Parts: sequence; C-alpha cells; structure tokens
Amino acid sequence: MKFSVIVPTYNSEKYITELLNSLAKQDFPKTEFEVVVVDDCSTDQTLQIVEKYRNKLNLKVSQLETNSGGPGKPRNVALKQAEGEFVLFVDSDDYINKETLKDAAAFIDEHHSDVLLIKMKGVNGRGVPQSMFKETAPEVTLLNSRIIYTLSPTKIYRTALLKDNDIYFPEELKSAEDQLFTMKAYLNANRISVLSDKAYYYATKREGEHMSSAYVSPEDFYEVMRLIAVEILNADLEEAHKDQILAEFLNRHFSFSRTNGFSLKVKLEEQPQWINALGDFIQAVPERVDALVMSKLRPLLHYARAKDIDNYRTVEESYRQGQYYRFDIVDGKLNIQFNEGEPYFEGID
Ligand SMILES: CC(=O)N[C@H]1[C@@H](OP(=O)(O)OP(=O)(O)OC[C@H]2O[C@@H](n3ccc(=O)[nH]c3=O)[C@H](O)[C@@H]2O)O[C@H](CO)[C@@H](O)[C@@H]1O
Repeated sequence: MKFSVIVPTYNSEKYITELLNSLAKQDFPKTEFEVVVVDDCSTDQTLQIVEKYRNKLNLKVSQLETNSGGPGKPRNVALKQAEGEFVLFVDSDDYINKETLKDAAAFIDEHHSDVLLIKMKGVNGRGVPQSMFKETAPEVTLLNSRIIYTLSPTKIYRTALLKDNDIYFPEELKSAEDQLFTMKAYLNANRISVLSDKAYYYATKREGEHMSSAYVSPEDFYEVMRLIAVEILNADLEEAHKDQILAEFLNRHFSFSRTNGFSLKVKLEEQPQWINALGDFIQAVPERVDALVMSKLRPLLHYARAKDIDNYRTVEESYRQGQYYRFDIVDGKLNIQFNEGEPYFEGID
C-alpha cells in the first residue's frame, strides 16, 4: 500500500465530510491507500459519519477511551496502525486536491523523497506558509531553503523514516507538538522535496477552538523548544551545520512564535514565568550560536539566557518605540546599548 492518510478527529462532525469526500474523490486507486482515523473520544456523531465511508475507502477506525488533550496521541496511535509505504497527515477540518496522491506517488517514484512537502492553500482567511512553495524542487535542505518555516505535519513522510528513528508526536500537548516531530523528520531524512505543481493541501478556518490557539503553559511550550535545540545539536551532522540549523530555527522562532513581543503583550506579573521557561530553552543553545542568528535577536538571546526579564523587556520596548539608551550608526546598522552598564550589541537591522 502506497499511502496511509492519518486523520485525528475530535468532535469533527460539522466538517469531517469534506475531508472524507476529498479522499474518496482521489483519482488514485483506493486499493493503494488507507485512511486511518483515530477519534479522540468525540461526543458527537463524528464516528457515525466516518462509518458511511467504510465501503468507499480502505478505512481503519478506532477511538480513544478519553480525550487525549491534543492531536499527538491519536496521530501516534494511527502511525502504529499504518501500513502504507508513506504517511500523509490531514486534519479533520481540512481537505486535499483530488490529484494529490497521484501527483505525490509519481514524484516519489522518480525522486525517492523521504519527506515530501506539498503546497498548501488557505481557505476562508486561514494563513498558510508560502515562502518554501514558490517552486517544485526534488531536493532541498534545511540550510538552502525555507522548509524550517513550515513544521506542521501536513506533509508526506516515508513510514520507515518515522518508525526506524522512533519519531512520534509528544502527547497531552495542545500545540507545538508538530514542531519537534517534523524537525526530527527533517534531521533524519536523506532527501526532502517540495511539490508545488498545484494547491494540494487546503487548510480551512472553521470555528470552535483550533488547537494552535488553545492554552499551553510557557513551561510546556518552551520544553518542546528545548527538545528541538537538543535534537539539532545531537543530529549526526557536521558541527558547523548543526549550529547553522539551530540558528535558523532560532530566527524562525523569535520572528513568528509567541516569543515575539511576549514582554510587550503578557501581563507583567506573568512574565517571570515566561522568562524562566524561555531561558531554560535558550540555555540549551550554546552561546557561540548567537553570532549566527539575526543580529537583532542577539540581545534577546543574551537576556533570556540570563533570565533577566527587566533587560529583556527594555530591549523589546526599545525596538518597538525606536528609543535606545545609547547607540551608534555604523555601516547603516545600529550598535545599541540598551541600558547603562550593559554590553553594546552590534549590526542590528
Ligand atoms: C499548521 C497547520 O496547518 N495545522 C496545525 C494547526 O491546526 P489547528 O490549529 O487548526 O488545530 P485543530 O483544532 O484543527 O486540531 C488538529 C487536529 O487534531 C485533532 N484533535 C484536536 C484536539 C484533540 O483534543 N484531539 C484531536 O485529535 C483535530 O480534530 C484536528 O484533526 O495546529 C495544530 C496544533 O499544533 C496542528 O496539529 C495542526 O496540524
């Protein structure tokens, strides 16, 4: 069997039909893929809707006896049941192009990808990464492409890549669980490819809670970030490349995650919890890596590593206001001292 399409469900009755219709409309043999649905203890009619496709799809259904607290555990249960040569993770409120499995099977057959990124499209307002999907590419790397800016699991992965290297989702975690999973898959794959010939993965914005907006404590969130830093630094790769991958991950994280601006947005009285958790993550990053990140991040790494919220916050407010304690302009960039007696940080733009 070529593919296992893995679908975690949770009270998905209002939309799960759109996904299952897109799976049944695949212009790809139904004998060559299976749909592995693991229901995270829904209380609605999700499962009765899924069972209407039993004779239409190669279908595997099971249900956890209690809600696991996120997508991770149902996808892990499904991954173990999966028999396809490759897996594709699709969320219950999304759907896929009818040529997706055909196009991906044809592309994998020629290029032997271990991880295949497939171009996504936002539906009614949903934002989706696009910077890595401007071109189809048989071979890309963590350092010569923007794949690190997309860590969602809505990609195709060789099943043996995941299982031979023991790559699973963290469980009982509302969100960011995918970042470690996909970074592990990136770090272990012999070849990563990008298929951009059409819109393959449609990501919707329905309502009710979306996981990636549910509460996760700073402690749980930044533990996944620390594990990622540990994972990179332990990969079987040359030392300089590992540092460079960690730096790129840090550029992404400080630009796009909840870390960005947290000292401006989080209630003052909650910020010591944030800097203690963020600092535990930055303390796993060797200081030599700071020289490789975007220069504007170097003071944030500095004060995070010292768990110094007052100076971290001064940096963020200085950026936001454009008011600095002292600074020089050298080569069109800023050399900034953010507070009396503190270091100057150079090259900021
Ligand atoms: C970036 C992207 O394109 N999609 C990700 C985004 O989607 P998103 O924020 O939309 O998260 P969702 O609410 O759709 O949950 C994702 C999937 O997990 C299932 N679910 C949800 C709650 C639960 O307790 N048990 C359960 O199985 C949903 O039915 C759904 O199939 O944030 C999630 C949390 O990191 C990721 O896993 C999604 O893949």
